[PDB]
Amino acid sequence: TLKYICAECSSKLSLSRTDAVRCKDCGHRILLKARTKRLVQFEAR
Amino acid sequence: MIVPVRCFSCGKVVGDKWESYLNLLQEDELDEGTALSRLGLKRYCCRRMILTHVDLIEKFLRYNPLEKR
Amino acid sequence: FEDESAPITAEDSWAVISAFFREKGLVSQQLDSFNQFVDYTLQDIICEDSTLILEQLAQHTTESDNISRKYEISFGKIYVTKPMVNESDGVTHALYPQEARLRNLTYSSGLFVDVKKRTYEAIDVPGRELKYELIAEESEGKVFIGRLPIMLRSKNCYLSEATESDLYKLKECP
Ligand SMILES: [Zn+2]
Ligand SMILES: [Zn+2]
Repeated sequence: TLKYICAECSSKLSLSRTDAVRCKDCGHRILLKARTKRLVQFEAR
Repeated sequence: MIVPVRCFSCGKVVGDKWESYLNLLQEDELDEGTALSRLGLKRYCCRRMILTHVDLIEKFLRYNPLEKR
Repeated sequence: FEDESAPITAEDSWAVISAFFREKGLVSQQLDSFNQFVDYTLQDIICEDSTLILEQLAQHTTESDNISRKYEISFGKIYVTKPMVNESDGVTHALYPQEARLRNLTYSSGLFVDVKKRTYEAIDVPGRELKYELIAEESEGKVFIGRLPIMLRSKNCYLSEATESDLYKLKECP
């Protein structure tokens, strides 16, 4: 499903809607959504 | 943050003279003026670019990465 | 120089100023005031007054039940803990400032006090003075009376004793 990263483990966690928002390695409750896969375009100017 | 690539005023490339500057200040025990003159920065526009730079990137690098692979 | 008692120039005043700012800092008044409040003022506020006496007179219509009660409650020492957070599931864990900032919590520590539940009685003999003696219910046992917000870097904060590396580890700017 959609991926997230723990705030203090950098561990990748795929979670669904029914899942409780926690880290499965340390129990931390702050999660950061993963980087998008679609390309990003920047003007070097 | 990190050393600017080019001098704002004239455009001389000064981004490759930072580590050499730190080495001259550390290894050779040169003062700032002689070190700047040794790197070829003769206009004071470039001398203020290198002389007044504050390298904040190190402080940022002290924190642990958010996404570690 | 060589003379220990040589007079100082105007440049050494900056050494003295550097010493002052090394010891004190720039926000020393805030932390000093809060440390004084937590260390001494809370105890004074708790101990001063805070002795609820309730003298329940006999109100005896008949002489068979002529006994007067007196229930009183006082407060002893106060205990202030380190900042901790109560969770939805009831699990309490230590709370750090760069968690309360993100999760919109309050960086506060619980307060506990030693209640002292005393009481007296008196054999209500009319005319004779109402002598109030002990009924052996000299009871009392900390109770959670609230939470005090803690300022950062104060003596009761997780960052008071933190070093530079520890501050970097806890995602705190030195
Ligand atoms: Zn974790
Ligand atoms: Zn220039």
